[PDB]
Amino acid sequence: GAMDPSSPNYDKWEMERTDITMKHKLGGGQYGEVYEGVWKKYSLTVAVKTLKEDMEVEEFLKEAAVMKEIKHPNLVQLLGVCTREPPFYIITEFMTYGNLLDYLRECNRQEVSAVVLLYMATQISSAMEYLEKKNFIHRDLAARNCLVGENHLVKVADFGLSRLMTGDTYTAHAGAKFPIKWTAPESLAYNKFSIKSDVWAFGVLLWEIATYGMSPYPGIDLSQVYELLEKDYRMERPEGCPEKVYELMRACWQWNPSDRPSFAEIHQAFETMFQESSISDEVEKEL
Ligand SMILES: Cc1ccc(NC(=O)c2ccc(CN3CCN(C)CC3)cc2)cc1Nc1nccc(-c2cccnc2)n1
Ligand SMILES: O=C(Nc1ccc(OC(F)(F)F)cc1)c1cnc(N2CC[C@@H](O)C2)c(-c2cncnc2)c1
Ligand SMILES: [Cl-]
Repeated sequence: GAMDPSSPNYDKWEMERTDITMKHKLGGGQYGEVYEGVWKKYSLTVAVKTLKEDMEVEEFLKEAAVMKEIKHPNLVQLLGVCTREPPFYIITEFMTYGNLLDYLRECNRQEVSAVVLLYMATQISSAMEYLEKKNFIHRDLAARNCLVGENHLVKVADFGLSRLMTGDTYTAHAGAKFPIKWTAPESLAYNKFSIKSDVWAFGVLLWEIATYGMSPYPGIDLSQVYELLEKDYRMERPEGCPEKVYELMRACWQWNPSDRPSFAEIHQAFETMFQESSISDEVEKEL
């Protein structure tokens, strides 16, 4: 019996399907085959990713394998899998306040002050410093791919949104759907993805936080983004953004990937930046 520790077929991550009470599809279908679920014995709400009827079985099992290798307070936590027989499940913890992009756009601003936005950026930088140390690449870092929990807890996730999301967030490029405005120039021009191209996307994500979720490069056509960046254009400093924070965005957006800071340096910069000074005072001064 594969479920017993004695079994040489035992996998600690394999869970009993009957332990999960499957409820409705999450967020009106914005996540594809992801369902709200209840883990019986723990009376815990969970998020359950499944596969839609009938080659993507290998991508799904690869995601399950990657998730078993990663553990960080700011990375969505794997709780278990149902991969012995179809339908295949990936179970994670449910995050009360849902995705960060909608959260930023809908939040009460007296609550989600400059101090809270700084904490959210710092948490994301810690999750990314861990992925950098473990030699992983995210590939689609953005606010739409982060979740918000209790007490402004932020977790980085990866919802595989490219072929699910409606609108112009992701558009056709190199035979796939790219989020052009978050994509490092070497990723668009030379198909080069690395931790440094995640650094570039982090700079865009920082700008989303700094604007309460505004869409980047507003009013600029997607056909013009590469050319503008290649000619040294960069998004202007958001209104009220502290200069030290914008300096960090600009460092993320160096044309040469090798010139961008590592996530360890970005994380260290957030800790040091306001160790003595108040971000609240810097924002008030800027405004
Ligand atoms: C149910 C599930 C299944 C799998 C995943 N997976 C991930 O979030 C993830 C995170 C990091 C990696 C690391 N990886 C490194 C390699 N590169 C190329 C890709 C990323 C992989 C998968 C999340 C979830 N969780 C999830 N999914 C969709 C929506 C929600 C959700 C929505 C609202 C409230 N609470 C939770 N929660
Ligand atoms: O706090 C703010 N900015 C901030 C930036 C970085 C930062 O560091 C972190 F690391 F990124 F988190 C922390 C805070 C802030 C305050 N007031 C705003 N106001 C817009 C005009 C009035 O309404 C006040 C805006 C604004 C709103 N919409 C679009 N752009 C900017 C933003
Ligand atoms: Cl990887």
